[PDB]
Amino acid sequence: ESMITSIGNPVQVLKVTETFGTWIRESANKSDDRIWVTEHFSGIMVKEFKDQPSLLNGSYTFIHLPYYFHGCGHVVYNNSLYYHKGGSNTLVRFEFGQETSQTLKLENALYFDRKYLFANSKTYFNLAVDEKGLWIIYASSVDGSSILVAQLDERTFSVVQHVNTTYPKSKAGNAFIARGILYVTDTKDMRVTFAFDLLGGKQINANFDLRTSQSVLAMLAYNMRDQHLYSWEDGHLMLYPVQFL
Ligand SMILES: *[C@@H]1O[C@H](CO)[C@@H](O)[C@H](O)[C@H]1NC(C)=O
Ligand SMILES: *[C@@H]1O[C@H](CO)[C@@H](O)[C@H](O)[C@H]1NC(C)=O
Ligand SMILES: *[C@@H]1O[C@H](CO)[C@@H](O)[C@H](O)[C@H]1NC(C)=O
Ligand SMILES: [Ca+2]
Ligand SMILES: [Ca+2]
Ligand code: NA
Ligand code: NA
Ligand code: NA
Ligand code: NA
Repeated sequence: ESMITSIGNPVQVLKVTETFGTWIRESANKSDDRIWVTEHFSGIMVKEFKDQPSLLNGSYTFIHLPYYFHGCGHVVYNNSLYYHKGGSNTLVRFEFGQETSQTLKLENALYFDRKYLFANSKTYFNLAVDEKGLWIIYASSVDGSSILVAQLDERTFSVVQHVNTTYPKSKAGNAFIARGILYVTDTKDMRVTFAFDLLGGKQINANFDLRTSQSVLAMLAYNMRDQHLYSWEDGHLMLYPVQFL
């Protein structure tokens, strides 16, 4: 029903020295100013910034996680961080307020040995939230290739539908999900060249430009709160507008 037709010019919010990382805002209807950051491909700490002025000021508080993260594909939904427990096929839900956590295993997902979903960012699992669901993008350990998406029930942190896109990870740079549609970039992370209607179970044509920069892309995520794409590009924290049709 609602497909992206183009991506606007990016805004640079901050530049830092860490080539790879993520920056994340709350996605739910909450009026939350906080920004969460991780750096590098593994660790057990998150930097919490009160708001965007604090981000620009370098003023944060460390959050110690219950399990090490891997990668740059985490997401925040309803005051919980959803992330990949490094070296396992386990995803973690960590509630920021109560500091409790729950775990979910995806048994037929690649998760080690550099058999990545997105090689460009060493991503095994890309967690995402949009208007239509809470999602995990991953790659099949049955065939070593196919991009799969799990639809979760947020109330039980469990999978309710497994979607096989049939698209080979070798052709994917990165991806995001918006209004129920998976969008996958080319291997250079410059254009979106594949899309899939997740709940309808079918591929849909998509071919549109994403960005002109060639800097390495660590993270790419749609936030339904503001309908922007958030990215981390060679240490540059960027936001892009998106145009729907
Ligand atoms: C922003 O950074 C400057 C540089 O040290 C500092 O003086 C100022 O207090 C910071 N703003 C805060 C902490 O709100
Ligand atoms: C969010 O979390 C709160 C507290 O854990 C809970 O009451 C609520 O049902 C959750 N979901 C939404 C959509 O707020
Ligand atoms: C997904 O589809 C591919 C291509 O048809 C197939 O090889 C694979 O077994 C399917 N399921 C999984 C979990 O990969
Ligand atoms: Ca491989
Ligand atoms: Ca190859
Ligand atoms: Na930082
Ligand atoms: Na381009
Ligand atoms: Na690139
Ligand atoms: Na992504």
